[PDB]
Amino acid sequence: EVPSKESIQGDATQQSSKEENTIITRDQQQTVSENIPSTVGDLVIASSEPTQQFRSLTNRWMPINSIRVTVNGKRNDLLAQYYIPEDFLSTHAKCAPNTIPFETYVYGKYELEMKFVANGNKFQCGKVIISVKFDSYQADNINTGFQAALSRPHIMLDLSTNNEGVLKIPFRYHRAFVRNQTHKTATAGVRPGKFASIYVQVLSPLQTGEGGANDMFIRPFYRYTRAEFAGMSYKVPLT
Amino acid sequence: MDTGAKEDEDETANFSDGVTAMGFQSLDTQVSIKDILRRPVLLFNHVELDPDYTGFFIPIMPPSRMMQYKSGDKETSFQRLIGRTPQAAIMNLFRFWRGSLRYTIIIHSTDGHPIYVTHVPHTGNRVYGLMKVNNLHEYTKVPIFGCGLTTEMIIPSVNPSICVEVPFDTENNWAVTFDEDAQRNYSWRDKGDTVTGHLVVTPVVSVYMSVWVEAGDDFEVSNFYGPPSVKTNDWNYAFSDEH
Amino acid sequence: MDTGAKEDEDETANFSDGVTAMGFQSLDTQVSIKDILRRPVLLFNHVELDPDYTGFFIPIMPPSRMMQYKSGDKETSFQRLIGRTPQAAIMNLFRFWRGSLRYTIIIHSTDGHPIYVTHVPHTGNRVYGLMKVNNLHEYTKVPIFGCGLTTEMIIPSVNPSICVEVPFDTENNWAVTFDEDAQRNYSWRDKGDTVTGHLVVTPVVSVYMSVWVEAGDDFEVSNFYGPPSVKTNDWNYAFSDEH
Amino acid sequence: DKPKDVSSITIIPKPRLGFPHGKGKSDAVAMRVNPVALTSFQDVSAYPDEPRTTLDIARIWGLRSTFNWGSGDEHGKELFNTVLDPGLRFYDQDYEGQITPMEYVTGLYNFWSGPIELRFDFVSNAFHTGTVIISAEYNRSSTNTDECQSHSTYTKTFHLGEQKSVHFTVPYIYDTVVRRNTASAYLPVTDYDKVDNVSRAQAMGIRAESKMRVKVRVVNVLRPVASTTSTIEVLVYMRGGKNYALHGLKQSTYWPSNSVVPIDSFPPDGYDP
Amino acid sequence: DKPKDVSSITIIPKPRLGFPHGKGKSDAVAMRVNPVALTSFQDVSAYPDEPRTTLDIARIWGLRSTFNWGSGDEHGKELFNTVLDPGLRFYDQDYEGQITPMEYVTGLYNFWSGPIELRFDFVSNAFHTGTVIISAEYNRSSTNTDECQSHSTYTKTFHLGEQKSVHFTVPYIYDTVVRRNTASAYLPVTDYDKVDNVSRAQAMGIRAESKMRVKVRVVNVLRPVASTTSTIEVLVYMRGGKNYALHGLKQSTYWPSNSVVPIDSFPPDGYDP
Amino acid sequence: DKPKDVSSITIIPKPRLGFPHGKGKSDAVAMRVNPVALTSFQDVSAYPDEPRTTL
Amino acid sequence: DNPHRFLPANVSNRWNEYSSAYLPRV
Repeated sequence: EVPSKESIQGDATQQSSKEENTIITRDQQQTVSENIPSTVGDLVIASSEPTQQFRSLTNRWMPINSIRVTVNGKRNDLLAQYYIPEDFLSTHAKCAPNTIPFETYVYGKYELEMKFVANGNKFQCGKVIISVKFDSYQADNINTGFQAALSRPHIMLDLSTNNEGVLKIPFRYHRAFVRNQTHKTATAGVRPGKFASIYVQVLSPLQTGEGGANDMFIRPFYRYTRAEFAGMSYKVPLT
Repeated sequence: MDTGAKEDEDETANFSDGVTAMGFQSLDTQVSIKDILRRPVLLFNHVELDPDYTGFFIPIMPPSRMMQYKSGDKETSFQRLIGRTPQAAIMNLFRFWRGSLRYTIIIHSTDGHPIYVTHVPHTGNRVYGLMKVNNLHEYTKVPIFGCGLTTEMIIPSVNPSICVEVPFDTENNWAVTFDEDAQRNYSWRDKGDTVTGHLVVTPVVSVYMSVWVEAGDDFEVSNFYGPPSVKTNDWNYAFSDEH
Repeated sequence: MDTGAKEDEDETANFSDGVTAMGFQSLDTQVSIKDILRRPVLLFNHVELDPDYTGFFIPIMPPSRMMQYKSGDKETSFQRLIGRTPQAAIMNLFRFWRGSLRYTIIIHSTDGHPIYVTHVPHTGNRVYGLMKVNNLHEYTKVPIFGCGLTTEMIIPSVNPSICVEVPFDTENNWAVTFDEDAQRNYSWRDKGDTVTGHLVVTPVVSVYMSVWVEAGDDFEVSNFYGPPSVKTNDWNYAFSDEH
Repeated sequence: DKPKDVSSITIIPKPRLGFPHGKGKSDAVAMRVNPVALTSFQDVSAYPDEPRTTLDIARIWGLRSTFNWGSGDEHGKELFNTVLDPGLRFYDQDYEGQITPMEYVTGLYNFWSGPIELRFDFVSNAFHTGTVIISAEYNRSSTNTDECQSHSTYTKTFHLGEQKSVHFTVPYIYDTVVRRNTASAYLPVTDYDKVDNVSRAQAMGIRAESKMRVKVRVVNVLRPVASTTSTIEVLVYMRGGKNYALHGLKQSTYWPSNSVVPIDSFPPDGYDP
Repeated sequence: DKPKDVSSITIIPKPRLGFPHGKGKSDAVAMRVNPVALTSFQDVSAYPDEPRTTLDIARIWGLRSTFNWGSGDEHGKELFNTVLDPGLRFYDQDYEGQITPMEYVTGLYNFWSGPIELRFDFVSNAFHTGTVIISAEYNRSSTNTDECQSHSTYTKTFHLGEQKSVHFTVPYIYDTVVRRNTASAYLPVTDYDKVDNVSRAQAMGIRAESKMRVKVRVVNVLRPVASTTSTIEVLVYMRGGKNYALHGLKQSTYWPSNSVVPIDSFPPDGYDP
Repeated sequence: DKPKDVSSITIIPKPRLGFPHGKGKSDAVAMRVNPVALTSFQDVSAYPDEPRTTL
Repeated sequence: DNPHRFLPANVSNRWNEYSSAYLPRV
């Protein structure tokens, strides 16, 4: 919150977040989205049998693929986008222990937390925005601008300061549960594994000095704050 | 919704906030979202009912970009300025809605023939206009209004208008307001989740009707999407205050 | 009714019963048998009244398999989908009924001519449609509505519709809902026990009407028969969710 | 005196009162001497053991299906396998027979929910012995030859012996709070019309076919004594759970198929021989 | 007995009840079994953080405009200059893009009032340094080259350094308590009709164009280090004040310009391939 | 239950309510969101020295 | 035919929507 004078290990006034068997530190301040509620009450009706949590597996931090930001990138350009949970099961971090319960259970409710860590130098500058769109299936190509991102739950990343960002994502879906996996025997009438979309977009282009670096990198990390699974079945490979 | 005061870190002095103008002109406040959605929108303006068909189908969904006219596209029976109504603009910000809708139907007649309005619950399809159900050529012996479903009659000689409130008879928690492309052929069960059923108008003889829609008292919206990319050319069709 | 829990001797452990979905979507419960029977069924869809006859007879009985259409049989004035209504399906489970029925009659006119609806108590016959009582060729001088029986008038210029409630004026404790064969010539007094009387509509000039029926508030059913042998082909006239 | 009446009110005239509703208000005129007199239920009335709701009818046990179990049936073999949908018995063929009470009444509604109860009565004696496993499978279905896939779901293993009956509550585990009916809301086809794609394209809705299945597999092979039968029939009963729900009245999917004759005028229509 | 009813009243018959109004009384008939039954919001309901009014939507920050500020920009130079009218972005050209939340919702009303809030985010680092002056100018506007005219109004000077953001409330100072919208109340032109003077003469109203301007001028020239960029982008956010007001519902000035397709009959209209 | 409503009254239908009169009753429909909302005279109102009658 | 019905293969996934990999859609 307040910096100190320089010592052997610089300004040693870092903060950190410990979740299960994973720790992530931060050198500067962090921005955090509002803690907002999910749909509750339908759980007990939708599933006759009780739902299960596996906090040790699911509630740990897991890094996903690296994002490169360049000076060529213009405002409104998608740096990356994620259909969740699908892309965290069968695209990013496929060997993560977070994905183990999705092999056996067919349904679930999912509240996520996504931390973003940027590393640009002090002679660079730029703005990136990350936002969430709830129940985005067949509505990804509309309300998908920087302006829509600023309206929806979001976090803002300055590329010079390297402030961290934490997006809290509730479960807001038009059904009681989301389907975890497609299967050859299962119906194709319902799109599974997608209750929301995450967009990483350029708000202001990356700029650099004379003979400076023409790019810098951002790393997302995800965890489930509340992952309740329902409908046990035989284990299958993910997608 | 994110207000964005989170990002406003500056805490320097500012000018006065003043006093609100709300209540000064009148007490008729028109800022409430529910109040805006509860006043009616014209869907169909003098459209024909034909007794050769089952009836004129009306898909149970609020006004939005789904019913927006675009210059060049195929001519529909829909009102062209549905997309430019206040409540359509509001519904373009919320992709979820739950509760009842109210349909004001006016039959252009003074005859003693009864015109029946039948409610169909969520069956998974999405149609509008005149349709022959199962492509038959006779529906007087097998009317939709006498199949078992909930029905109400209009008797124009008594009253040519009616207001009917349709329930939220669906499997889903929320109804989906809009899609990016309304004519895209995707997963068929998801395709039909933009409606909660249908309202079918069946006459005795050929007659015209007009249809309005509004939100019920028991009605909620959620899943705020923010404003989309838009265009306007209103400036061009008006003089300024300096000639 | 036998629930059959008697026969269930097994008392081993089972999965959870969970929580009911009743009240979650809405408070409009539609499970009550009486509530289902009290919403109307279309009997006659735009049928002619002719002043050369005594009047159009309506036998006082609820909708059931008695009024079911079968492909191939002789063409009647009845609605074809009476047998497939919820309440007809319910009445096929109960062979006894007692109490009043309510008949909604709509005259397709706006004229000042009065159309009379006369109640006949249980006389032992069972007829429907236009009939010349005692095969005469003149009924304006000897109308059924001016013989002494209880009568009500419709004046279409004021209101083309009416709802009339017919009493349980019969000798029997219960009225018989249905028979195995409705056209079988058996013991004549037993044959007429499927109705509690008639409702006769008499016009001035030639005009069409539509008729609905429902159960009254004072109404009971009993003598549970269980489900009969049935058939369906609904699957064939619809696409699946996988194209 | 004859003073003027200044009282007035605006009104909206409607032809009928409470026409769509099953309860509330009515403007019905009694064809009686006394306009407020009603039928007496003092002596003659509905018996207390008679069902009052459609849910009461759905709580009646009804024989759904039957299957054979023999000593030749090797371990892991599917004795029984069905999609357990109370909307429709088949998606790919016509049905004709005695449908269960819970299926009959569910056919009147567009939506259903809550657990479904099954009961397996083994038509055997004390000298029959064996074991089966009943499994409720959701979303993803098992291969016919892969018993392990069925074992990974919600199962109940029954040791057949002195007891010749087992109860099984099928849990309600779905992505929606209710399920819409696979049958049609309205079908005007009455004369077995030869269907085409245009007829299907102009249907009332789209059939959301269920992937939920209930299966019965051999655990231990049936090993009866030589003195008794080597094969036995198993009766599969079905009913709605205690929290079974129904909503959205529609056209009945089922209709009588036996001894259907329309009424005629008695005695005008040639009753006098 | 059958005594006569002498009670009576005069009435005025209307076809609909509360047709124009958003609240009050309604004569709506419920398509239900129970006529007074309603949708349950016991479990599933509107989330508390969702906006309840159009004023709540107007309180969301939205990126209005952007401009560059370089070391070449001499003192007194207009970095930013616009008419701050929430009715229309331009009076003399077409707009196409992502309009702010407060502009979008203001487009639905014929009248607006109260202060407007701005926020200037300087996309820079600690090694950028300079000073700008934000000015709200009313009635009379300043010359582009005359900085002194801008300085004589309601101003806020911001020293750019470690802090890279500044808030600015624009006061509401006008001759009227509310301002009428510069956009049209109703526009039947849908097919980009080539306008003439007769079309303009037969318009819905006359555009009362605003002379209120917000400007940003250089006070101290930007003097960054050689190691960093010489030019930076400045993001200009906008929203309604805490006492922002809206009144007089009209045709929306803005409408979707991207991915607009009208609905068709599914599946009749060639969905079956 | 669905009991019959036996209540009724005789009425004399007129097209307008209080058409000739300057005061009393009116059947006027407000072109507003709120049907009972009226113009505010809290700040802006008739000045006390202005004439209230023709006398 | 109607070009809105089906999305071209290069920009879309198996479920007939824009792929998450295809960033250029905006």
